[PDB]
Amino acid sequence: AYTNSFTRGVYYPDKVFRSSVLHSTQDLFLPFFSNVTWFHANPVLPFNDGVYFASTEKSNIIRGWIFGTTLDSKTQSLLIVNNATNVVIKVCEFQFCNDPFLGVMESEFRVYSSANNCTFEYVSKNLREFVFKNIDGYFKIYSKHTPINLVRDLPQGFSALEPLVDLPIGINITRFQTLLALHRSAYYVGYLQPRTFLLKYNENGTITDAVDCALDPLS
Amino acid sequence: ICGDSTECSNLLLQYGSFCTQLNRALTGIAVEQDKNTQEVFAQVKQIYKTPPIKDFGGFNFSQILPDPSKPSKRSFIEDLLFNKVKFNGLTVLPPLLTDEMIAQYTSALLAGTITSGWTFGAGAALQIPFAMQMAYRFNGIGVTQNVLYENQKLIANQFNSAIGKIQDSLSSALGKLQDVVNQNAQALNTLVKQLSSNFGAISSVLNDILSRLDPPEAEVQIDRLITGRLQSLQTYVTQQLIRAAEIRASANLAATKMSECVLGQSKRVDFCGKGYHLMSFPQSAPHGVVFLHVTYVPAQEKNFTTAPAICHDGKAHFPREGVFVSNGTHWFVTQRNFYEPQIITTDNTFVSGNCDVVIGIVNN
Amino acid sequence: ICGDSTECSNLLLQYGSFCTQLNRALTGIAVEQDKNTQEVFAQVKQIYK
Amino acid sequence: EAEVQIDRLITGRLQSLQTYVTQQLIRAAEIRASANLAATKMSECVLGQS
Amino acid sequence: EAEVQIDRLITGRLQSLQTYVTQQLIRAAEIRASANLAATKMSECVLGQS
Amino acid sequence: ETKCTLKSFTVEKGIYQTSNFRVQPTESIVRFPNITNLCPFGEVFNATRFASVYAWNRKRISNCVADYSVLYNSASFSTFKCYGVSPTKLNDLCFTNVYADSFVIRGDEVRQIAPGQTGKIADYNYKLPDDFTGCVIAWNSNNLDSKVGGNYNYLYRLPLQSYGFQPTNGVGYQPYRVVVLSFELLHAPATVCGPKKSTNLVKNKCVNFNFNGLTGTGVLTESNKKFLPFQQFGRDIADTTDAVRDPQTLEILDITPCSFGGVSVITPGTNTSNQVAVLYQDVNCTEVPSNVFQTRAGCLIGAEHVNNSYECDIPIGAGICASYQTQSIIAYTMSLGAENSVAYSNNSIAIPTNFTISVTTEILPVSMTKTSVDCTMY
Ligand SMILES: *[C@@H]1O[C@H](CO)[C@@H](O[C@@H]2O[C@H](CO)[C@@H](O)[C@H](O)[C@H]2NC(C)=O)[C@H](O)[C@H]1NC(C)=O
Ligand SMILES: *[C@@H]1O[C@H](CO)[C@@H](O[C@@H]2O[C@H](CO)[C@@H](O)[C@H](O)[C@H]2NC(C)=O)[C@H](O)[C@H]1NC(C)=O
Ligand SMILES: *[C@@H]1O[C@H](CO)[C@@H](O[C@@H]2O[C@H](CO)[C@@H](O)[C@H](O)[C@H]2NC(C)=O)[C@H](O)[C@H]1NC(C)=O
Ligand SMILES: *[C@@H]1O[C@H](CO)[C@@H](O[C@@H]2O[C@H](CO)[C@@H](O)[C@H](O)[C@H]2NC(C)=O)[C@H](O)[C@H]1NC(C)=O
Ligand SMILES: *[C@@H]1O[C@H](CO)[C@@H](O[C@@H]2O[C@H](CO)[C@@H](O)[C@H](O)[C@H]2NC(C)=O)[C@H](O)[C@H]1NC(C)=O
Ligand SMILES: *[C@@H]1O[C@H](CO)[C@@H](O[C@@H]2O[C@H](CO)[C@@H](O)[C@H](O)[C@H]2NC(C)=O)[C@H](O)[C@H]1NC(C)=O
Ligand SMILES: *[C@@H]1O[C@H](CO)[C@@H](O)[C@H](O)[C@H]1NC(C)=O
Ligand SMILES: *[C@@H]1O[C@H](CO)[C@@H](O)[C@H](O)[C@H]1NC(C)=O
Ligand SMILES: *[C@@H]1O[C@H](CO)[C@@H](O)[C@H](O)[C@H]1NC(C)=O
Ligand SMILES: *[C@@H]1O[C@H](CO)[C@@H](O)[C@H](O)[C@H]1NC(C)=O
Ligand SMILES: *[C@@H]1O[C@H](CO)[C@@H](O)[C@H](O)[C@H]1NC(C)=O
Ligand SMILES: *[C@@H]1O[C@H](CO)[C@@H](O)[C@H](O)[C@H]1NC(C)=O
Ligand SMILES: *[C@@H]1O[C@H](CO)[C@@H](O)[C@H](O)[C@H]1NC(C)=O
Ligand SMILES: *[C@@H]1O[C@H](CO)[C@@H](O)[C@H](O)[C@H]1NC(C)=O
Ligand SMILES: *[C@@H]1O[C@H](CO)[C@@H](O)[C@H](O)[C@H]1NC(C)=O
Repeated sequence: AYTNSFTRGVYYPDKVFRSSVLHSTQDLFLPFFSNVTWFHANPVLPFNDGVYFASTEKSNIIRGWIFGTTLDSKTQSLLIVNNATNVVIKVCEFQFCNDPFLGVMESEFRVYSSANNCTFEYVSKNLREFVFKNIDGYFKIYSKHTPINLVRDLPQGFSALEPLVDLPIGINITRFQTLLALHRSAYYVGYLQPRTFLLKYNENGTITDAVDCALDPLS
Repeated sequence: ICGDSTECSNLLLQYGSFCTQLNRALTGIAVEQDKNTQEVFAQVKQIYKTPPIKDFGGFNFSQILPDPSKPSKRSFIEDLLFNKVKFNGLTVLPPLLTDEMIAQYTSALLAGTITSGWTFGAGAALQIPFAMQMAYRFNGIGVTQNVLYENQKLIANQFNSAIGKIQDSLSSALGKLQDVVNQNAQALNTLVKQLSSNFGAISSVLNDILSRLDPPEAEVQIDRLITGRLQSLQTYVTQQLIRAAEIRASANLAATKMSECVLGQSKRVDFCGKGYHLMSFPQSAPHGVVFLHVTYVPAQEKNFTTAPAICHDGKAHFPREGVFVSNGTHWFVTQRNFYEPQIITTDNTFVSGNCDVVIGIVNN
Repeated sequence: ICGDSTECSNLLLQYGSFCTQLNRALTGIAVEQDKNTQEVFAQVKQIYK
Repeated sequence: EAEVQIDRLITGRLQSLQTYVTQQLIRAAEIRASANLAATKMSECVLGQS
Repeated sequence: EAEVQIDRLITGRLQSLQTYVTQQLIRAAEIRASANLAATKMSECVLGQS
Repeated sequence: ETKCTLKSFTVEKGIYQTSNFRVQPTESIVRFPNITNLCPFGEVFNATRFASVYAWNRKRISNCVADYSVLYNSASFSTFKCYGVSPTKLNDLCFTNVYADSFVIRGDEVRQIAPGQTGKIADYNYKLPDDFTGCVIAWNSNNLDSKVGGNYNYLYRLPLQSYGFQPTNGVGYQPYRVVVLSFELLHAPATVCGPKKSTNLVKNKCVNFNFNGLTGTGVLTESNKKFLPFQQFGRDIADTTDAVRDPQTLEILDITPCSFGGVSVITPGTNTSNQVAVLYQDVNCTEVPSNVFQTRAGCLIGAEHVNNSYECDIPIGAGICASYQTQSIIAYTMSLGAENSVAYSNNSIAIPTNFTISVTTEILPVSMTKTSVDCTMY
């Protein structure tokens, strides 16, 4: 299936406070009214320039992503996981199952079978959006958690995404996947292009509205 | 250009006297803005006041006369007009005349004209009753005085009802005043938004070329900024000269209209309204002036048949100040702008010649 | 200025709003030329014959 | 090496365009004062007797 | 190396001259309005009664 | 100062813009993150085995206390060039991330490690961008890397050739070790930087401040902005820094612009008197450094305020004028004219019984001086 975003995937281009100021930016955005894939419950996707990624549930079936160029050994990759404990970022050379996942006893993690040469570690319904990008050896992640009053369909509205993480890795990326918690006892993928937007800033400094300046003559 | 930094300020000395010229230009255009207002509004010697008991023959000037319970003692219509329309090295100087002073000037002009006609613009003000002044103005457009005195209440009702519509149409149009405000703000913003361009340098901040850069090389990156900022300031100063030369001509026209439509009755066509000029009233606005033009417009025409002259006793008669007309069977004289027929006599005609050289003579 | 080339456009982008001002200046002139003609000639309500 | 020369070309070509636009602004204000005189003549010499 | 120093003098003096000429053009247009007004006063105040 | 501005010894009555008042800033605080770990360069500048030239290394120095002085003055370096920033000001700046690249080349190939060069090294082994920011350091290492019989373990891409280094090689063929420091500034909140000393913090005084890199001047004041965990400071339209966040306590502070305006001198003319009054334009009259008088146009010093009203003489502004009358100087709200009620009634008329003949003058410029300039001879 395919679906239509309406006004989705707007993130704060950077720090620096700001108030009521229709500020104009050039960056990598998800164009308004786009053609976003639909997935149910998954396969190896491309990256090619950033990614929008939403998801909907009350349980937690979406348990992180895996990135990289080959998703195996012989080249390095990232791995972002969340068991019922908390997030586990990790950067080694792995050996990934071609269909990697984790179970739910509640024993799991048939994800990889190798953790060699680790160069970075870290340990510690609902709509959960994420924007992933990778520039100059930094892997930036923006995110937002809005509550839907549906269960698993893409809604309409405006909600800007706030920066979360910054990782000075150096890693090359060309592909990525997803991770799901099986049954033993809905998600979308947009892509980002270089656009020019007009963001409206509130008096507290939040982005409340935007204009995509390449949609139509009025814009 | 420099923003309080001695490194940039010493390099700037090498450019001579460009920045004394720019200030001279801006001072020369800030003095003429007060000269512009002085010549439109200070067209009186005395400050005239209107009488407490106001009986002007049925005419009602209450929406244009000053109101004490209002802000700055403005008139009711001067309020609708005033309701409709911190940086680096940039300041705004206040005008010499406040808004209170200019509203005082317009109320003195307006009390002079309601009360003395056009006499105060030629000498001492001499009072005259308002309907007799209205009759003089009707004479000035070629209507007789009995036409005013026999239609006084109707003419006064039409005037009151037409002043009542200005108030609606405005309360519910000042684009020429809004545009000069907008242009000046759009230029001042473009001037400040240029303080954040590189013009081909490593940054836009002098504390970033000065911090991360020796004192012998920075001289190449600071000059890049100096040249750009000088260019931008001088462009700002040229476009202000060109915009002030246009505001000056508008104020020169306003000063002529105040003389010729407010302190007089004009005969020039379409200079003080559309119609036949009777009188004009000034009102102050934020950076300008509104004229309310009162004119006479003829209405409800009929056709008759005409002749140039009348033949009688072998002589040709011409009207002294009218036209010969015929209602189908009889011949009268009217005045040319208002139908009021009279019997043709030897008191309203004159004779010259015999009646075989004019073409179109009729017998009567 | 540039004219086709692309090495020129990125360098000229460094000068700010110099080109936006010039286009505004020329557009105002062109809008004034029609008002000149409207003020001289369209001085009549009806088209008389 | 080329950016240095292209900046000189840009500077000259921008100066030429500013000269052009400033003179068009000064020349249009002269045409406006003439059209204003024409409007007054059309009002006062064609629509009336002066 | 004479050339690199001569070019800065050329650049500065050209800009000086251009500023002078633009401000003369703006001032001549103000003198022309005055002379047109004086011509109109000569016709209407000396050769007639206004 | 007025006589100097006009270039004359006699000034006539008027009002003249003479300069630009300006408050001075006291102190010069310096906020900086805590002090811990001065960075152990003695691993990249003190390695036992460097890295090839075709696969250089890449260490990402991070949050630390970097002391580029121990580098700059070590006198053991044969080449220390800094490009984005002269060397002595390194221990006074802060960036987001420093990268250090390491490798080994010949002796006369150190001139291709620079922005905008060509040659077998800069073409395809290691290329430096054209707006480089860091510094390049290089020192001879003949005794460590060159071994009798030829050290064939140091290759380069030309597909790969090997320097055969030998201890009896003329200079310019002996191995040099190179380290390229590249300071980058993404868009984070802060990072490593020279460890000055830092100091306390004041509030409500023109001051000269440095907030981990942000250098400025002004009055600092407690804020009430609703900054975000990612929003440290908030600039202002037209792009000027207006707010900061204090690194140590993490509170938002506004940055106002020290009181500054213009200064005008009011004189009756040197042919009348040498007294003078002074207008500080739109400055509150309590922060200027007798007669101090507050106007809608600024603070006036040296004129007394009277209650009379005269015709305007020297225009101050907002309805206020000055004159040399009341012997001294004074201010007042100019008068528009004498008042006059007209004896209006509905059957009264005034008719003149005499006349005067008046003659008045009117002066008009017709022409100006015709001048030409030869553009070439000028
Ligand atoms: C002149 O016209 C005004 C109307 O603008 C008259 O004043 C108002 O008249 C209405 C009707 O009686 C009252 O409700 C208002 O209170 C009046 N005052 C206002 C609106 O300020 C005024 O009476 C007229 N003058 C004469 C002499 O009739
Ligand atoms: C003056 O008389 C003329 C002559 O009839 C009137 O003009 C004609 O009016 C009729 C009806 O409106 C039209 O159909 C004709 O085309 C008009 N023109 C002619 C006949 O040439 C006119 O209405 C009269 N004017 C007044 C004020 O009564
Ligand atoms: C033209 O006007 C005259 C008015 O003088 C009309 O003639 C008079 O009309 C009244 C009323 O009809 C009569 O009492 C008079 O006897 C008439 N004659 C005179 C000498 O007054 C005449 O009817 C009008 N003609 C038209 C076509 O309207
Ligand atoms: C106007 O009146 C004169 C004099 O009453 C008329 O002149 C006469 O016209 C008739 C007919 O053409 C002649 O027979 C007479 O000899 C004329 N007498 C004189 C003294 O000229 C004249 O015709 C009248 N005009 C009209 C149009 O009827
Ligand atoms: C840097 O040092 C300062 C003190 O010099 C530390 O400030 C302390 O912060 C704790 C909060 O956990 C307070 O309970 C202490 O009272 C503070 N001390 C003083 C003297 O104010 C600061 O925490 C240090 N930096 C870091 C990152 O820990
Ligand atoms: C690498 O380590 C050596 C040894 O610790 C440092 O060499 C010292 O340099 C200083 C200043 O030149 C001398 O006073 C010492 O005598 C040297 N050490 C010894 C053991 O003699 C060297 O400075 C380090 N390199 C860097 C870049 O820090
Ligand atoms: C998205 O693209 C596919 C490509 O074939 C197309 O079939 C589909 O209709 C598109 N969806 C929308 C909403 O345009
Ligand atoms: C969650 O997964 C991480 C991945 O290595 C692991 O380190 C951690 O121990 C797991 N949680 C528990 C409770 O074992
Ligand atoms: C990465 O792992 C492989 C196999 O474990 C090993 O041969 C290689 O040396 C490792 N990389 C580094 C830089 O040591
Ligand atoms: C990423 O892959 C490209 C393939 O074209 C390669 O040239 C590049 O060096 C890789 N990135 C890094 C940091 O090596
Ligand atoms: C945030 O914005 C709202 C509306 O714009 C305002 O009422 C509020 O005071 C602001 N600050 C908060 C909620 O802290
Ligand atoms: C007017 O024209 C008519 C034609 O219908 C003619 O008979 C008559 O003589 C003319 N009269 C005048 C005064 O021109
Ligand atoms: C200027 O000085 C001369 C001689 O000292 C004097 O005649 C003249 O009145 C003075 N002017 C004024 C305005 O005081
Ligand atoms: C100057 O500051 C004082 C102290 O706050 C204040 O009372 C006064 O009103 C200020 N000046 C003006 C013109 O408001
Ligand atoms: C001016 O008059 C006011 C009247 O309110 C009075 O309060 C004030 O003291 C007077 N000023 C002087 C200097 O006498």
